[PDB]
Amino acid sequence: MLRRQARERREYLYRKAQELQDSQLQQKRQIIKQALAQVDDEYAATSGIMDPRIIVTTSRDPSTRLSQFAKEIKLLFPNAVRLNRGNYVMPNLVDACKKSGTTDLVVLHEHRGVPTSLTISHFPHGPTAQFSLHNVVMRHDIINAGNQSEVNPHLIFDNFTTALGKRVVCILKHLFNAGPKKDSERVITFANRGDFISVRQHVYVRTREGVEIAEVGPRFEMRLFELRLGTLENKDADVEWQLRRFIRTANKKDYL
Amino acid sequence: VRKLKHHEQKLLKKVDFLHRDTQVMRTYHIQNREDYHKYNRICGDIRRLANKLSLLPPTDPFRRKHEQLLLDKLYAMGVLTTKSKISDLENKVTVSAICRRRLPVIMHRLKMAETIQDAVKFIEQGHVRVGPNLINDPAYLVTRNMEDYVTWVDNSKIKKTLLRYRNQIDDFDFS
Amino acid sequence: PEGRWIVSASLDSTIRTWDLPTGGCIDGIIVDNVATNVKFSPNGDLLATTHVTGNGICIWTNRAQFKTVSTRTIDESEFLNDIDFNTYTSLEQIDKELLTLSIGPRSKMNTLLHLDVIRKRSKPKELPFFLQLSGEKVGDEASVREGIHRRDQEAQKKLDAEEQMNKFKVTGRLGFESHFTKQLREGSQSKDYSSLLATLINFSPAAVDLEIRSLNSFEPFDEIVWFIDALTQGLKSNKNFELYETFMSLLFKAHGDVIHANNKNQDIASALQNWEDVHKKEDRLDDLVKFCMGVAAFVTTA
Amino acid sequence: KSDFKFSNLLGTVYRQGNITFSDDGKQLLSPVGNRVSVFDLINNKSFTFEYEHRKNIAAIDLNKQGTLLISIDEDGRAILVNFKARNVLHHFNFKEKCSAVKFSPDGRLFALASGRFLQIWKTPDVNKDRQFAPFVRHRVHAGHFQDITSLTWSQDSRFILTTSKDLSAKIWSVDSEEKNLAATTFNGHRDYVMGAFFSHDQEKIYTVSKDGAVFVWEFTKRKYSWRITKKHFFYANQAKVKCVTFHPATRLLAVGFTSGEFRLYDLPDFTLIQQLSMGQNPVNTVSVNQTGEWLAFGSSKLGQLLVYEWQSESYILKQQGHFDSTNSLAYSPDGSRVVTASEDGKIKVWDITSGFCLATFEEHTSSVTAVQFAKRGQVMFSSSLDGTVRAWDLIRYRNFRTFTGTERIQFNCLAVDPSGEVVCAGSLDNFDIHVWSVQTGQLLDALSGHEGPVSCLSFSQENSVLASASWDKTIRIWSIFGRSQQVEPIEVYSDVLALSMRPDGKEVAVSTLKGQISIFNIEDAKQVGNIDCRKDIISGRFNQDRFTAKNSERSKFFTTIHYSFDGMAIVAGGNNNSICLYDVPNEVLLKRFIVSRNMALNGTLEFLNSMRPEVRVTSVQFSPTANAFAAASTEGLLIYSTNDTILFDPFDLDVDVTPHSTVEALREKQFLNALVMAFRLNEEYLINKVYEAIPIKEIPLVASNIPAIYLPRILKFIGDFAIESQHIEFNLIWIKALLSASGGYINEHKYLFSTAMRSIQRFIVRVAKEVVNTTTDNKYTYRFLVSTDGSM
Amino acid sequence: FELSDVKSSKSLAEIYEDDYTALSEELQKAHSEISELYANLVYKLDVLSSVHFVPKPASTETPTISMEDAQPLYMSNASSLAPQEI
Amino acid sequence: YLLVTAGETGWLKYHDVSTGQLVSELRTKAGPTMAMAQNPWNAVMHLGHSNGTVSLWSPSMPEPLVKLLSARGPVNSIAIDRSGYYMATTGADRSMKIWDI
Repeated sequence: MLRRQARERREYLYRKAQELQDSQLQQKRQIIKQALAQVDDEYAATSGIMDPRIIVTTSRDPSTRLSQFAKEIKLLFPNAVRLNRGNYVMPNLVDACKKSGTTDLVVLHEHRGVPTSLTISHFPHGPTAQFSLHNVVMRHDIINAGNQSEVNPHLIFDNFTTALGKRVVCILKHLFNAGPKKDSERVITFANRGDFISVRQHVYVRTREGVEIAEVGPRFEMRLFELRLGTLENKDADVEWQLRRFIRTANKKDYL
Repeated sequence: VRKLKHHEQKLLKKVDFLHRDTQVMRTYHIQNREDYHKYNRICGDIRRLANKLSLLPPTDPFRRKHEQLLLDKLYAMGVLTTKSKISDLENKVTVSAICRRRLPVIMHRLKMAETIQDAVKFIEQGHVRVGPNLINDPAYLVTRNMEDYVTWVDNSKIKKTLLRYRNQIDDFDFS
Repeated sequence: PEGRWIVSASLDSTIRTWDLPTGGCIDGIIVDNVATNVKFSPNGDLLATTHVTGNGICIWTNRAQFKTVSTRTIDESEFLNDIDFNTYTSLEQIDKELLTLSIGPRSKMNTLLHLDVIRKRSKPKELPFFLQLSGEKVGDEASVREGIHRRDQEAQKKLDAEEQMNKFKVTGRLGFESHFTKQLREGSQSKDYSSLLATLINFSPAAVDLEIRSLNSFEPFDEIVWFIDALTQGLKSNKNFELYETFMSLLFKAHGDVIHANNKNQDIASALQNWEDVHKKEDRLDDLVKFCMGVAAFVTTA
Repeated sequence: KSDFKFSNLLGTVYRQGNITFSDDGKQLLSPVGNRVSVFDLINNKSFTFEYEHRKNIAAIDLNKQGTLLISIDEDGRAILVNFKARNVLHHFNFKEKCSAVKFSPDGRLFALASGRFLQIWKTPDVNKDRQFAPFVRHRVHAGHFQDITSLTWSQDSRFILTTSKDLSAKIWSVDSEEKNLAATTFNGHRDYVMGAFFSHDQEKIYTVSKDGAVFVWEFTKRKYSWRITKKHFFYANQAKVKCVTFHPATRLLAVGFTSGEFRLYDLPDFTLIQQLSMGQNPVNTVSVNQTGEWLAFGSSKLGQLLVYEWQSESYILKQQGHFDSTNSLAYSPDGSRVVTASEDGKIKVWDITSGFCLATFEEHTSSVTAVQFAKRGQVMFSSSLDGTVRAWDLIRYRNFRTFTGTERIQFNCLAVDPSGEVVCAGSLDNFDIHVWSVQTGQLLDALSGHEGPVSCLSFSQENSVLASASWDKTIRIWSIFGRSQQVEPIEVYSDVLALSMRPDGKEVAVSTLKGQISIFNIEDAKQVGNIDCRKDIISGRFNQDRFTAKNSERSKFFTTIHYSFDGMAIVAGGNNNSICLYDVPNEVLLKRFIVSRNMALNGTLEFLNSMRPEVRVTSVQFSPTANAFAAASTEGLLIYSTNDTILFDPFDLDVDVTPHSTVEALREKQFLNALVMAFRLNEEYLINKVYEAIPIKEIPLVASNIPAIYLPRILKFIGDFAIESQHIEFNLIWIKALLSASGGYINEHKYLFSTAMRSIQRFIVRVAKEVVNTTTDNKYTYRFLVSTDGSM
Repeated sequence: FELSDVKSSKSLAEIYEDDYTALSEELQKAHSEISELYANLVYKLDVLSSVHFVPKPASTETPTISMEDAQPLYMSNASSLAPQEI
Repeated sequence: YLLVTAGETGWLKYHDVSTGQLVSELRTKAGPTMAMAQNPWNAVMHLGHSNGTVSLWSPSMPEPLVKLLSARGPVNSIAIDRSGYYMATTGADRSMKIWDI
């Protein structure tokens, strides 16, 4: 089985290299496409066929505020289960998740009660995105307001342009649930404003004239800063994209 | 027959009734000229079947379903490792690809035996197995899942000296 | 090795064989040398004995293996036949009140019921110089716009049957009256159809269906009345009850329309009345089967 | 209990060589690769002979008086057996490869076409005691130039026609004087000669060629000798005559070509009575009944056998064995049907009572790997390497739903819910148990949790839980119903590869790769205990080996387990040459059978005398009648049974319990006492005698007075006697009386009367319900035909 | 479809007799040829990659008998049809 | 350098062994060729059929050059002098013929 995982990660590396070369070939062929006149590989194998399942888990010995926030993310997603890592090593954690059969993992990290990091991993040797999440506001932080409606939610993505934006929107799209209802009530919005994407839950009713939304759920701006090829057990897998901080144009470059 | 000289050579330049076959027999240690002929004839059947399935009209549900059936079968066989093209079926299938899917090449690839003929000799003596049961013939194109589960047979002296060099013998499993 | 006999050799120069069920010596042999050892082969065929003189080991065979053996205590005699051969055939019929089925296979009834569909499913599988085309096939759309072989196949089938009839031309002189109808007519004369029941049970199923379908159905209905009389007598006789009722079902299959049209004739009505008398007597098997199936299912479930 | 005789072989109706009829014609003897099968055609039964051979049978002949059978393999080894006792009388060794055998119609002597010689031997006696050396040569003729390809006797035992590939037909005689009369040859012929037959008056000699020509010789005049009187010709494109047989008394010629066409002619007029094709494969042998009405056509390519009645054009039988190997087995919940599955996809359904092929199904493409039933006689599920799993009815014989995954992944093992609502299949390339629901059709779930492929699945059928055993060296007990979805992982020492659960549903036996069969208690997930198996396995040596058959771990384990229906025994069969029957509570083997002695199959010999078809047992199961177990192996489905009951197994005997005392109790009219004595003695003839002896009006008293110790045995006995007993009224009175007397006892010990109730309701459903069905049908048809108004 | 600019190998009487007399016969024969070739290929591959002995599959007018029958031979077709589907 | 291969289906194949090539392939209409010998001075082939006739063949033309009714039944054997003048045939009806070729 270890030989199985080694062989499959080697084939996955080759497939990602082939997809990169063919995407450069498509960028070459696009110039011809305007003279005469699609999803990723893993999310293509399981695009709309199977519905995903996620495990949202704490970092380690978490505070009550972080556990409340993990419960909040579990309530945001559909088909989520909350997991309290205590004395789970990371290899045994991802091994148990692979063995159980789980579409993805979301592990959280905080600082003195304030969440600051969130790493998502797709499990059949899929990619891991590490986001830094800053401006957290929880439902627990707001008020006793009821409960999340938990219906299969609609999705909204604003201002995702480059290939990095396509990667991120595909990752988050397939974290969500596939094939929602037309009159599905709650909509999750992913706004992009200069590398600081922001998410909000919103319920909406169509009035006698227009729409009227109520803001609920969590409220936080996250920002990607790593996208590794292998799963998060490795810490030696190749990096597909890495946020550069000590470069000259660091305070001006967007999507970098 | 006698390395006939110049003038008799020009008179009888075609009489010899007595080298890719011996080439692959040297480099990847195949058994037989007839073994190479078998693999090459098999690739010939694949080529002829490809030409006939192209001759069938391309907008045919029967043609496309039989084509993808053959593609998935050959991928399960593992002689090729991609799925997306048909030009890889008309060109990428080689005698070298099937002879590398052969068993002792897989053992040398998984670094079990250091040399190909040593892999052959271990298969003769009966020190390997594939899943539940053991294998005695070298001409054995191992499938994908079964090369994933190939290993030594238990309680064999080679596995004993493996675990002895690693100093991790465990005679409760009579390793 | 079957554990039914003990063979004991003893210093009175004897070898005895005891049957253990009856606890008695069934065989006794007086040998010259005292047999100091006796064993059986693990397969029950050889008996290996060693004596006090003779460097070999005598071997003996087993007529009990190749035959039956009378079990009578004859030890002192030297020096219920079902019991003595320890085999027991079953009785044919226990009592006249008891139902019985046919001595034979259990597929005969289903074969007799469904032999015709067996035929239908077991049959095997397999130019003029002056052409005559029509106004659409040739370009005659005027005749189209003012447009104004099954019998050949029927005649062809007549020709193939004629080919079969002229093909078979055996001139062997055969009897006029067949054996079945002769025995039936004799049974009707004797007012007892026991021999007819005998040959009916002993018939082959294809012969049964061919004869039953090729009964004669005229205005006096003599043959059909005799057949129903025979089946009533048989159901009173209470043997091969399955076969007699499947015979009557086959009769209603073949000659149903004729007997239905000529219903209410007094002779056929009285014959069917006797039939219904015996059948109404017979319904207790339906009763017992329903009870036993119900209780058995209830016990194995709850 | 612990004894099992080799009773039957299913599949491969005909394998190689001569097929013969009997004298009475009620039996057809057919060669299977090692043994000889007797198909009884009047009473619809099958039988197989218990003696094996050394190699494949090449020739067979039965004596005219129905007493002796000679069977010659490929090397002169000839076993000569008796019928009416079914034992091997002798076995001789004719050293040269014998071509054919025939018994003279006097029976005193038998001819033997061997090599190019013709040998003629006398036959030993049967009523004579077994002698040491009973064989004696009578004559050897050597007048051919090539091999004798056919043999025929005359109607009197005086003349023998040998037909040989020297284009020759030779008349020899058995006597010197008649040799001087006619030691005559017959030349002037085309490619080969395939038969030579005397006419009924024996003035005419027909010869049938391989080219397609029949020459009618006749002893006529031009001081005159054997003119070719007439020539008839068949006409086929390329089809050559491969088998001929001529029944003289009804002048029937039956020929079988190489294109599957067989033709029936009447010979002297040479008319074509009929012409039918059996397939695309050559018809290999033809036999005729004595009465000429029945014909037997064996084709050895697919192993198909036809028995025809050309009079009424009726197929008495048309079976065809499996081609490759019976890959899987499944009994019926009652035991009447046994379904099998090949490496080809042809799923067959055999009947047991008449050992025949009721049905087949060709809807799979590749090898069917497992076949199971439900706890109902309706459905049968089958899973193949195709990437699918289909669901068959056995009342309408049709698919319902071909369940699959999404990526067309190859299913090995199968399991069904006891109620019949959930179908689980375990692949090998995915190690996820897929679970479909039956009535909806779409898959419920993909149970994940193994690492490495699922090796076996099953459902314990009371709690309705499922064990999944896999090459992660684990068992995993899932409970999937009722909001929980919970898992119990048990580890073992090695790779597991077979599983079975108790009929009570408390324990699981798992046969692993080391050769130990462990047995676990489910509710504790603990180990009740294991039985070793690495010693008592008789592995075979291979002819292409480089090691010994002792230090080889080629087949040192058991890849198939099944329980008993008492939960007390275990059959184990693997790739080896042995079938082991263990007993669980004492943890020790009860029996070991050797599957086949055949040097042609690979894994048979232990040490060779100084690719090829290996022998291996695919799957073993018991019978729900608990008197038999079946083994699907590479030759076929062998069936071992205990219907012999030749064994004095008593039960709590005393000094006064004799059969004479039992009959004395019958005269004493102490019927309960006589029945208890008979069940103490446990001798089935005596039990039948007393059981039919006691009368009706005391059956309820006796059934109320039968003790609880003897209740399960009298239940099983009445069941297995009422199946083949014509006293259905008596048996139903007995069953009703026993159920009236003791029903609560059976409700409280339902597990103990399992096989008893199985067999009894099998009897009622199978033979009683059809009878009352026909009774009801006739009653209502009479009511209709008399009650309503007539026509016209 | 596509026309043929070659000379028609049949006369008017032959083409009108043809019109006077599976989608296409050549297509069906192509299906037979490719099916037998694929059967031979899968046989060769199972010979190579299998563990146990596998035989050759098969070999590739008149009244014919079908030996294997996918019904118990005494079950009528109307009786096999369900009462819902009729 | 020519390898004659008379067989059973009724057939005769001249196969050159130097170039390695089937030079001639003739079908024998009569039947399975029971006997065969070569005339060495002429280097032609003599077959002996099931009819009782010998037949003289060459790798050029697809008919026999000559046919001789020698005996009845099949011809068991034939032999030819080194000079290529006399033939001796034996046939299964207890017959022997001494021919001048």
